[PDB]
Amino acid sequence: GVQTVTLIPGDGIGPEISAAVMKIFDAAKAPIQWEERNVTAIQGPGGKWMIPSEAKESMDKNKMGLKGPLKTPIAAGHPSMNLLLRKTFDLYANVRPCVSIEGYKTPYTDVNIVTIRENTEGEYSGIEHVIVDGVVQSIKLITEGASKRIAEFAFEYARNNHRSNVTAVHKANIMRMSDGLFLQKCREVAESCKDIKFNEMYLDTVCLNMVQDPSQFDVLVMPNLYGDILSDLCAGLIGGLGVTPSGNIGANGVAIFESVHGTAPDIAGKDMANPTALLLSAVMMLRHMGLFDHAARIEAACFATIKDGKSLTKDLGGNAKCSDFTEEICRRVKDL
Amino acid sequence: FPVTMLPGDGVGPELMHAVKEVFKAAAVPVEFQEHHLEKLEQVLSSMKENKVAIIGKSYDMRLRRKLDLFANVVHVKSLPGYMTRHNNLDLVIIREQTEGEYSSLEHESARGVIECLKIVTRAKSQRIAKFAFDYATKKGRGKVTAVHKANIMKLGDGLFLQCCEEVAELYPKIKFETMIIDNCCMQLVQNPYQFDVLVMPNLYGNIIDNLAAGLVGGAGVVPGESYSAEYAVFETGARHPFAQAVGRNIANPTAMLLSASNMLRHLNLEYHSSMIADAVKKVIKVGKVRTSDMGGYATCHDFTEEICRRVKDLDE
Ligand SMILES: [Ca+2]
Repeated sequence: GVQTVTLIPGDGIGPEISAAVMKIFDAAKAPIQWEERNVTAIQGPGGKWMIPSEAKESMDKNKMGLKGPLKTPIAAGHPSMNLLLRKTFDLYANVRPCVSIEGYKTPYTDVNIVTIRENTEGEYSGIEHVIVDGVVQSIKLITEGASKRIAEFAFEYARNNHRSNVTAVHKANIMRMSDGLFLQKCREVAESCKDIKFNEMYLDTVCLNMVQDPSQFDVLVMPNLYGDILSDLCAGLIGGLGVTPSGNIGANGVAIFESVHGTAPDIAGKDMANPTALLLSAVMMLRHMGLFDHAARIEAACFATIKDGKSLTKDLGGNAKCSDFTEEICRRVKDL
Repeated sequence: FPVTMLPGDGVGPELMHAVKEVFKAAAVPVEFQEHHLEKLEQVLSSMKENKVAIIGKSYDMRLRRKLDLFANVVHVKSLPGYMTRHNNLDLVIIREQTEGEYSSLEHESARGVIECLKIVTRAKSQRIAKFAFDYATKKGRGKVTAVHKANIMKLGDGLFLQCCEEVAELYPKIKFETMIIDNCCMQLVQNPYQFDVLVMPNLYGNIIDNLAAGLVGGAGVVPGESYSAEYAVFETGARHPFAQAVGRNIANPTAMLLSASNMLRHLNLEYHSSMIADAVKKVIKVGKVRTSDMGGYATCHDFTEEICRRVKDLDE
């Protein structure tokens, strides 16, 4: 009947753009009800290692979550806010589709990349050691179970979203044991799903290739660090972090779709924020939930409002206010 | 006069062939001691005597080890005729070349739990930040940006970024910025013109070298250099596995000849350096002969032959 989504508006422009997403959803009469929570880490017993229980509990019930931009904490020992969110819900896959927006003139047209990044291991592991004076050691660890899990996820995502190819990105010529095991677990999944065409490329080669001719890529799966940087590279191909959606799949059917751009508080509260990032993420969310007919319209109207050009926000080069932008999309979906 | 020549893998021997031909055409007064591919000692002593080499492509890094080629310089600079989605670009990528995850420190701590060590030390961190600022002034560059992921790798990159900020104060004439790698990568493809001189650790230099090279025209045209405290070896800038090992008489010599000109400018035969450089850049601009990688239909010696025709005509 009606689905309740956990909604984390966050900081800065976040509550502005999340009201836009709510109103636009209401405009399209989407069976979505919102449950507003905040996730700013509270100081746990003797430290700071936990998010609010009401947040945990709400996301465990609702399974779906929409997250705006979060302020970078300034507390002394405070950890990364997405780190905590990653550990408490075991968000192991970070999906980032990059498709050129027809109404946004960029030097790259006709790009349709999905980067599947492993979010739990890799160079982004907690382990770092001072070995002796002025000599620091950082631990990258690859496990078989985590690799197979992300590999398995990448192929499943190609199946459900009708993508023809999976490409495994690695540097196994340098890190032959660690990345090698990522490659070989990717290969094992690949042999099980021969309906998906599978290849392997080297990270460095991909970046060179991506910048020249991005039309040659479909889905790309890779260990943590490579994903973190190559996902921002492809973003820069279509417009930047203002227009890229991003989801995070975790354990127990928990998924948190998020905007990845800054909290940008220099325009905060001035009705000038561009909410298309969050909204496109909310489309992924609606697609993840099976509301394809609601997603198709909402996504279709946002694409239109941009191709039109009348209503555009300062950041995309236009002069209009968020409120105007949000209203055109609302008025555009109602007749749909 | 004497230069050590390592032809290397794949088309390396073919590429270096073109360099010798151009040098004969330009009457360049350098004799190359070809060493083909333990064996490193012979090369090492050649370097100790010559102090300058040109090379193609724990594999070869043990060479970098031995000759302490700690700094890698890559010039990304759009060529006037060769048109790309990013024109009029001019950056230089300084990359520390010996540390990081490149020493093959890897083990199994449990079944299917591989652990991989990344090392970074204060010695080499400083050494490249100093080198970077030296470079920037000695070439007139405005600012240098230090690329890092110090919000995640707090100890390692943090130690790198710290040394950078320590050297940045002894060079007040040059602006100093810091940028996080995943952002710095996005920025290079939206607007690369905000950058001047980049300095990074080993792995990030592998990413940005090849990403930057694509901005300017690809592995076929982007040159590079690696410096020691005494030696200077000249090579290509984009060194990804499939850089140009694919083909025969198809490869684009543009990258090595421009690297060979840079080598001559290091040898202070700044005459031939500027001649060969100009010969290469104009042949490209006129746009008659262009190899396949540049969207033309031209064999490698076709390009090389016309380059010499132009360079011999400049001589007379
Ligand atoms: Ca990122």
